Amino acid sequence: PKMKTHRGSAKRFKKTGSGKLKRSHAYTSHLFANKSQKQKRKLRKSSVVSAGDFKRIKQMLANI
Amino acid sequence: FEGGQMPLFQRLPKRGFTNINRKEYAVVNLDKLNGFAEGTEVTPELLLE
Amino acid sequence: MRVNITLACTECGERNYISKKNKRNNPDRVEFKKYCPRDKKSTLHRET
RNA sequence: GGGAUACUACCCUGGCUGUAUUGACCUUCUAACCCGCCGCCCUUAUCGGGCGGGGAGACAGUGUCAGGUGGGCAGUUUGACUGGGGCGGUCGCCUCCUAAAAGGUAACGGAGGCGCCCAAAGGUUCCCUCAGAAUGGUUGGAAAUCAUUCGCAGAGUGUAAAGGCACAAGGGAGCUUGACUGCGAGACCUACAAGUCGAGCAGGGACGAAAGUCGGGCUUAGUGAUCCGGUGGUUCCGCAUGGA
RNA sequence: AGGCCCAGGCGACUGUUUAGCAAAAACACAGGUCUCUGCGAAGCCGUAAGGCGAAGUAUAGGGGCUGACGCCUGCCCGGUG
RNA sequence: UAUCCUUGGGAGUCAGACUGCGAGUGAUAAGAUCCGUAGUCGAAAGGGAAACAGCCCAGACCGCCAGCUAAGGUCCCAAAGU
RNA sequence: GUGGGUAGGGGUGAAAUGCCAAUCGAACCUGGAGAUAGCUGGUUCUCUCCGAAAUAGCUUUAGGGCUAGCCUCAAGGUAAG
RNA sequence: AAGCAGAAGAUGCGGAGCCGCAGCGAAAGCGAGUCUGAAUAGGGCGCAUGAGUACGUGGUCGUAGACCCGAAACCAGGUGA
RNA sequence: GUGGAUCCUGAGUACGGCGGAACACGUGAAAUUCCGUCGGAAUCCGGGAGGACCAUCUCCCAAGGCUAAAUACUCCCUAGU
RNA sequence: UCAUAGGAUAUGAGAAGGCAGACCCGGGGAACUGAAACAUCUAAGUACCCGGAGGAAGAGAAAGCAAAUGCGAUUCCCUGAGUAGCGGCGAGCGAAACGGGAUCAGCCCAAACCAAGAGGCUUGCCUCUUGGGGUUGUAGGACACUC
Repeated sequence: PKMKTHRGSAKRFKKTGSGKLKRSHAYTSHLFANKSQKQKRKLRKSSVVSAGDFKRIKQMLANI
Repeated sequence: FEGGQMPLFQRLPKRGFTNINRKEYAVVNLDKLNGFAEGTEVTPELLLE
Repeated sequence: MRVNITLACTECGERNYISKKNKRNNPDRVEFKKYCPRDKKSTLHRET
């Protein structure tokens, strides 16, 4: 059996150049009146999965 | 699975869509054009051959 | 007690600002002069 | 008195009669459906099934849908720490001590607080200064309000503790909304997720003449993932095309 | 081929039951009481045809409770049914 | 003195214990519990303390009928000074 | 005594959770089925080199798991240590 | 590759397909730049510091019972008074 | 083969409501196929589809049947590996 | 005692039952397990039970696929692709068309209309069996002109 990808993570991560992963940010769904503006605008931008989580994850996103 | 700790993909939100209409164009840069001779006609079919 | 207020503007409808207010202390519909991005200038803002 | 509306034909000021449809109360019958009613026959048969009589009767039953009831029955759940479990208490965040003069450091170790509040208790500009005590003065004092003198901070600093604050971060006055948008060199902390600071840049401000300050509170608490759904804007996509 | 007597609980009694730890004060019991059911009774088995009830008819059946017999069986319908 | 960083492959580990010293809780009780720091055991045999994991001295690549020694000891058991 | 009936999300039961082929809080046999088992036990030839941890965080988590720390191997950077 | 020839073979044919050589943005799209942003500012992302593919061994992972034995128990179908 | 006044081209059928099933598609933006109940057309100027739906455009004519080969599988039998 | 039920007689290489524990259709149809609990989901339309036939069965000639100087029955294999999607958007589930290969068969009805016979008559509104009458979408066939 050819191995199934994981759709829940395929809907959330993108494989950039040089093999890293592009991820969104948490804490951006429905609580915004309470957080300061600075953390909100930093939170709008995207980030990249760290090394240990990548070491765990790499297998589960093998097929882009 | 990380011991019942609510995993990373769950902690992370979802991103945008994809469309059925997606025209990925066949890339070629100018350096590949130097292989063909001077004064020649190039067409996608000749690119294929 | 404090209620969230979403600010709006007449000189352009699309507005975004979230603030807090006391219904004892400001029962009346508050106004504030602020900088809208899309009007690219400082405008006067009501709330909804 | 305002338009007294006196010879289109107004809507009816809303009234009812006669015509074609719909619900309950009504009585009937064939005529459905039923008869563990009777006579005959199929047939030496208390099965059923043909006729006839009768009784019921558009009810019932049955089919589909819907609501209620329903441990009669089925699948399951009922947390963890724990000086054995149960019972008690606790579960997140903030402050101090424990903490061994960097940071960190446990226990069902020792003490408190938080799930807010503030259209000003902000931002700028400008100006001051406490608490307490002594002495006089009435209603009036143990202290209400004045006057003098002493008075480093004992008083405040929205709120718990700690740190710091009188060149104010304490108090008073005017103006105003920077409790702005796009950011952000770098830096701390951290398993990750997170959290925190940040010069400076751009646009447009506020205060002040200016230098300059301002991306909330004097700092540290005053708060929650994702999915899903609502609302507003969109120069995005929208299954042949154009829309939705 | 009976030991007996005097008292007291408990259960009226003969009876039945945990084969293979418990024969008992446990269950049954006659009696009492409440309740449902007018006969294609109710209730039960089965999806249903069929049945049991019953080739019976409120002096009969079904269920609950109490348990011979004697004397009795008080108050409360706020709650639940 | 030479071990440090980055990346990648592959792990096991989440019950620790004791002895010092510095604290808690406890009754400044425990071979108690829970911390910081150091060592040993863990995963380390040999000599000493009678025997003994954590105490003291000291690290086993093998062989030798070689010497010097650390802790400890030298009347004998039992090696060395009555 | 004999001949029959009642079958396990059942039957029976003068009612104990009894009995239903020495088995009963759900009989026996086969199949799903090599059920699953964060748990216990076991895991087979040799030498050489290096050589741990029993910590923090989070977890319906506490004897489990993941990341970080600690180990090994390889390639770089080389001299930062 | 499937497939077609070929000693169950090798090998021949078979370019459909697959992966790289270009990324950036959710996308329209743009392009060694792209996105965000009003910005020719800043920032993020591979820039510029050009090797992958195919196959074999080995290590590891996934899905299969996947390292070996072990339940109590569940369901379906039958067999017994 | 031409012409095309007139007639026929599968009725309780498509389709819809309600409650379900199958389509990878768990009611969702839910097309499409089928089941049960109830309702219920069109007839060539007619109908159906093109993943809600509507207009244009394209394709097609349901509610009638039959149909070999490439396919699956070995209790067997023959000859081999 | 209209006439049917029913009854009686005769004719029937007619059916039943078994089978290969395989393969295919239907009808009916679980739980353990996974989700580190669990009900949605998964296991799985699996096992199992029933019915039926075949040596293969089903499917099959477009109310299709698709969006172009377009293909033209099904089926099956590679590819598409673990992609698009679905999903307490969890666990997991998961396609199709285009392309390449094996194979290659396309046909027959009902309706219109005509002919007779089939009677009811309310003189074609319907018989029933033949043949013409025919299977069709930039429509075809009946209908008047053709071997």
